[PDB]
Amino acid sequence: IVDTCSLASPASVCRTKHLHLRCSVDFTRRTLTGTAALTVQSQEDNLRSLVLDTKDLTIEKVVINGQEVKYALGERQSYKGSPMEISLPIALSKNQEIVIEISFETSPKSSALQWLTPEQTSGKEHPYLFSQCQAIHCRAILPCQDTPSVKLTYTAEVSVPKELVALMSAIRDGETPDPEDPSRKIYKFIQKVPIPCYLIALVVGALESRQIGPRTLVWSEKEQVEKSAYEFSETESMLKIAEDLGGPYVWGQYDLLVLPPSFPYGGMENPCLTFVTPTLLAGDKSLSNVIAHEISHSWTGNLVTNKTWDHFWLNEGHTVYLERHICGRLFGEKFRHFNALGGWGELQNSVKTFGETHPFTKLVVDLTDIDPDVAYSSVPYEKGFALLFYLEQLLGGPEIFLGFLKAYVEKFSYKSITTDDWKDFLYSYFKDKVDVLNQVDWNAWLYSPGLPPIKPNYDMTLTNACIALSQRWITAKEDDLNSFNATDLKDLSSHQLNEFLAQTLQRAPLPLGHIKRMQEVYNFNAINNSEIRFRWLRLCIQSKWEDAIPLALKMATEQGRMKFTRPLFKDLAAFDKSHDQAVRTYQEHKASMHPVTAMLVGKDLKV
Ligand SMILES: N[C@@H](CCC(=O)Nc1ccc(OCc2ccccc2)cc1)C(=O)O
Ligand SMILES: [Yb+3]
Ligand SMILES: [Yb+3]
Ligand SMILES: [Yb+3]
Ligand SMILES: [Zn+2]
Repeated sequence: IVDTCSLASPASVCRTKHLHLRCSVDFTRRTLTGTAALTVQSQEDNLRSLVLDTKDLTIEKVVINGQEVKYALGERQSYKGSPMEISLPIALSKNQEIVIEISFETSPKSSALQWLTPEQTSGKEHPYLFSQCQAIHCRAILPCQDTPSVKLTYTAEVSVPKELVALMSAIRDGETPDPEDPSRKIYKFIQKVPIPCYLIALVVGALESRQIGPRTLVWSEKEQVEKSAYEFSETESMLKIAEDLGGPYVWGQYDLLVLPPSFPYGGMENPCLTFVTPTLLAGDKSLSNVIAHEISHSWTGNLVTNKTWDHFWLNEGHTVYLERHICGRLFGEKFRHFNALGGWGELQNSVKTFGETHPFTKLVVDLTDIDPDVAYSSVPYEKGFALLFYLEQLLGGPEIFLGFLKAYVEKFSYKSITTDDWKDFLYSYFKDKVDVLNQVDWNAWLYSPGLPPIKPNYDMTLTNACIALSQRWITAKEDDLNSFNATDLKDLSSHQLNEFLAQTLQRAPLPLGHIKRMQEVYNFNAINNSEIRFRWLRLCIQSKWEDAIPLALKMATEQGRMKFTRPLFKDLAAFDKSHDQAVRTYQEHKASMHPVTAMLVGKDLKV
């Protein structure tokens, strides 16, 4: 299969084996400037020119073997960017490799980067920069074959103001004063494991660290360090469980970076340095499943990688599966089943939101002429997980299926694969059960829109009390309201509180008086746990409670995790009382927002 999201030469023509990156970070001008030395290997005889991906890059020169060579930038093709064709001085034959060094400058409007002014940080004294390349934004930092079908090693030296710290998705390789003059410091990095280019990450800011494990430091601004070190304490014990499930952890260090509130996702599995949203800082470790998730990518995703974005579910379905086994080992099989069932509920929501015949509710998708950031949703996570959970139960239980998963990881490590590679390895591993495998509706699961053709079995132990309470609220009449009491919540974990709200939200609106009484007896306004507050405020807004309007606007703008921010703005726009303020608030904020988030909310709000 070809990668329809890249304009570069396909891996069937040439392959980038290594990147050498030397660049400087300029906050005054909001540019990354430097050279990108690509070691490229030909896959055919008589290769004379190749094409790379770029987006809003300024190219100063292309050097090969000490000399400057010819290159042409084609017309930009919307979200894909502009193809950069490079002429080779000598015609390459199979397995022969050249090193092409490209002098480049990034635009301040790079979709891969957010540049924060000092007022936008916790410290107020220093600026901050962070990248987010997945799915196809690496090209907006430097020219490359921007496709997961290619894996390269890389080494980096980056020059930053000496008061600031730089970190990458690599092993830290020391720091020295920048010899070439300024009171700038230069930081070195090495990534010895080949990775898809979407896993290249950079952060520069006033960073402090704290060690919480033998191979884990936590990084953030000073004011979040102590809280982060506490929140993510369990990290090493999750890594050990993950190593037991997936095989050896090959990356060396597992550091964590806690970004500014505008970081668009819950986390990003950048090798050697996972990124996480500060919205995880609940103060009780209750949102640590996100860490377990990013840890599991150290095998499914980063070692075995989707060959194109059409097969994204391979990355996410398997990682959610491992994530939930980690948490199940830590807190019990009953908790694993509770999280599993909650995930099915999230799938129901996604399918209803898109519509059951919508192409984005298929497991394997076709992103031809679709911006990946627009297609993104929980469908590949939860439909992918549901398929693996169904197969787990079909093939004889978690022990058996986990054996498959480890052999799967071993088999395809360091490779990029398609859904078909996965499936006929499944059939090969389970040759003794092919008759069982032939029972599953593969066409429906892989290719049909909507909910899966069959629902797995879920233990109900921890879910039952959530169902009882949500139903009482959903069906309550006037004479029931006075019976509700804070004692209803007595034996419910925060996880169950969240699930209670999720179930209730599925049936919103509730009558306004009900939602008022709910705050009266449960005081959800006071809970800072982001998942819970998110769903509570959605329920308040969809139920037409005007008092919740400032609370919702505040959460939507004070952080920028798209999971929270997009639906809050969307609920507020749909509420006639808050619509105008919602649009005005977005217009006033969008200049200071992450570029992808700004774009998506603007589409959402239709402005
Ligand atoms: N990878 C991170 C979250 C960030 C992430 O996955 N972003 C991302 C962004 C755009 C993407 O586009 C590809 C795609 C492929 C299939 C369906 C929908 C979207 C895919 C992934 C995590 O799972 O913790
Ligand atoms: Yb210039
Ligand atoms: Yb310049
Ligand atoms: Yb009644
Ligand atoms: Zn993931």
